[PDB]
Amino acid sequence: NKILVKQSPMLVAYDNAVNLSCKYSYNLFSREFRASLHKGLDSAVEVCVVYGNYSQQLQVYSKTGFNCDGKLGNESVTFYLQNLYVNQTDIYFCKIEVMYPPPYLDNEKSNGTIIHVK
Amino acid sequence: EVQLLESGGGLVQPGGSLRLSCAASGFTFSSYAMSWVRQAPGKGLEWVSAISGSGGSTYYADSVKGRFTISRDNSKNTLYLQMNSLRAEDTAVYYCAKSYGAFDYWGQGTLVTVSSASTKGPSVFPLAPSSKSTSGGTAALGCLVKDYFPEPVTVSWNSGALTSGVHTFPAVLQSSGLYSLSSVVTVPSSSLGTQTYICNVNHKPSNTKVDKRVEPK
Amino acid sequence: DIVMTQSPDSLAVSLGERATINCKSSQSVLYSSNNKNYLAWYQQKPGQPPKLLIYWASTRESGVPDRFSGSGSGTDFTLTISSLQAEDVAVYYCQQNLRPPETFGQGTKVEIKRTVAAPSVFIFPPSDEQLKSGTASVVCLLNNFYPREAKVQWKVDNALQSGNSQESVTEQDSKDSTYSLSSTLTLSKADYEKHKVYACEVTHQGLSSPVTKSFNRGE
Ligand SMILES: *[C@@H]1O[C@H](CO)[C@@H](O[C@@H]2O[C@H](CO)[C@@H](O)[C@H](O)[C@H]2NC(C)=O)[C@H](O)[C@H]1NC(C)=O
Ligand SMILES: *[C@@H]1O[C@H](CO)[C@@H](O)[C@H](O)[C@H]1NC(C)=O
Ligand SMILES: *[C@@H]1O[C@H](CO)[C@@H](O)[C@H](O)[C@H]1NC(C)=O
Ligand SMILES: *[C@@H]1O[C@H](CO)[C@@H](O)[C@H](O)[C@H]1NC(C)=O
Ligand SMILES: *[C@@H]1O[C@H](CO)[C@@H](O)[C@H](O)[C@H]1NC(C)=O
Ligand SMILES: [Zn+2]
Ligand SMILES: [Zn+2]
Ligand SMILES: [Zn+2]
Ligand SMILES: [Zn+2]
Ligand SMILES: [Zn+2]
Ligand SMILES: [Zn+2]
Ligand SMILES: [Zn+2]
Ligand SMILES: [Zn+2]
Ligand SMILES: [Zn+2]
Ligand SMILES: [Zn+2]
Ligand SMILES: [Zn+2]
Ligand SMILES: [Zn+2]
Ligand SMILES: [Zn+2]
Repeated sequence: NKILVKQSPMLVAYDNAVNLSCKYSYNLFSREFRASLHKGLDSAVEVCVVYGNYSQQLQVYSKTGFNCDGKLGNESVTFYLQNLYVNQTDIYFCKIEVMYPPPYLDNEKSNGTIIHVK
Repeated sequence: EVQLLESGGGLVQPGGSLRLSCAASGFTFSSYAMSWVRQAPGKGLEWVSAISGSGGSTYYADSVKGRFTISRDNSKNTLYLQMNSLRAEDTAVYYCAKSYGAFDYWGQGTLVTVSSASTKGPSVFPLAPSSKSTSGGTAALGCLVKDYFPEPVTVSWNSGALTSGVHTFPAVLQSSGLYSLSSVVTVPSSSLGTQTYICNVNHKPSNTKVDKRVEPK
Repeated sequence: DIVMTQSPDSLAVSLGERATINCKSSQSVLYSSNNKNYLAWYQQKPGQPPKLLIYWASTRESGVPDRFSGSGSGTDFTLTISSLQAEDVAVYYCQQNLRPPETFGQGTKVEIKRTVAAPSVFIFPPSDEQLKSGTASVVCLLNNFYPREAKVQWKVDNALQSGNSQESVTEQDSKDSTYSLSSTLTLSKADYEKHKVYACEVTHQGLSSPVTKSFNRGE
């Protein structure tokens, strides 16, 4: 099986910042997971990578010249993107994998979320 | 048929590097988490590392952190383990396993021996059936495979044919640092002058193949 | 750092009778979210890779017989073999898969308990071939005895040897349910040519009195 992903269809960044919540159909409390944000239709660029611990600790990484921050919450991960450029207006996709406790699962392709940076 | 096949093991010097591989077939490789599990000779199982179906999440055991690296190529359906800065303690049979709710499938295993000792081919000596080797209508004979390194060796009787009443023993490690093992076969004492017994010994690590004919004394 | 402790270390049960193995986890592997306990059981026969039996503490894997049954929650768990079969002689391991690093129990060796069998002792002098290489190995064989506990003493000229021999036991036979042992006494060729009477005194439960097999070098 696969995890489900609900993300807002549209978000306007105000003052070059936005909060992208990725809603999963899985209990990420006390789980070893790896959440991802990808930008672009071809999902090439990986914007942010939020690794989750069993003891609900987070290791957030911002890879491609993005200012990313991460917050965990039950069946969701929130990506707080700051200092976005206007030229970064695009479709963003939430990705997830759970490893422990088993089984290993990944997400079914989400519809994405259009971020308009103003 | 699901298959997991390990390779890349053998003898390596302490401090040195070795790369193990595990090829998979019979399932969608990228859909499952894979692990390496090791078992030192005559000891229990020890989990080494795990990698997600995508390769994005890797986990390691306390003992192997900083030295070992688990990777995978989903296009080749192969799982790799890069062992660096090896120590003697890392000597074990290395299994690769498919996970789903537990390790539901395991490979045959590849033997990694970490030692400064060099490879030595075994000597084969016959264990002759005499009247001293007879006891209650039964007679025994066999082969002594002495002074070889590293493990393992394969012993067969009559080129694979004889397995009735055959006892091949676990090798023991001598104080000399070389392994030694005996294989025997019990047969009725009245059947001595009626069958030819030949023990077939192979030591792959030194490319040794001896076929020793055991004659009664 | 979740530690798994099994008990007993070894267990011998008669054919058809009940076997019980305990596994104690140092922390609760009960995931409160789905009420499932993340604990697995494997069977490992000699020379063969392990085989998954039970997962999620009690859920039985496809093709595992009705007789295997896991039970318990939190920290104490139990594997039960209702009717022990010959084909079940293996080492059992418990394993937590709740959190990394995944950890295993030390293992429990399960054996068939049977009626007592006395060994056949045989003694093998060093071959003419081995003596040409300047070594000597006398081999004492004990065949198809039960139970595993057997004492072998080496006497050279009626004098007891120490730390110059090594034992090796086979796994339980698939037919007899018995063990076989091989003790190998190794001396120099020089040392061998010095003494005459080489012997092993086998002490087993199935024997009334210690059997000795001997030979004299050149008889
Ligand atoms: C990103 O994070 C904060 C929250 O930590 C965001 O606050 C939002 O405020 C509006 C105003 O009513 C609410 O409608 C939203 O629900 C809030 N978002 C949440 C709770 O995620 C805000 O968008 C960002 N930060 C700042 C300082 O602007
Ligand atoms: C994706 O698109 C379809 C059509 O709008 C919708 O039914 C589905 O629920 C969407 N996924 C979301 C928003 O989770
Ligand atoms: C996750 O777990 C480890 C121990 O397993 C802990 O020491 C580490 O700080 C945690 N992750 C973070 C906060 O990056
Ligand atoms: C998590 O979210 C679910 C909604 O899907 C809710 O029922 C539950 O009470 C929440 N709390 C947990 C389990 O942390
Ligand atoms: C968006 O893209 C450019 C790339 O030339 C980038 O350096 C800059 O931040 C933005 N400026 C423009 C030209 O839109
Ligand atoms: Zn990615
Ligand atoms: Zn705009
Ligand atoms: Zn260890
Ligand atoms: Zn036998
Ligand atoms: Zn047999
Ligand atoms: Zn062996
Ligand atoms: Zn630890
Ligand atoms: Zn113990
Ligand atoms: Zn299964
Ligand atoms: Zn049944
Ligand atoms: Zn049976
Ligand atoms: Zn002497
Ligand atoms: Zn001489």
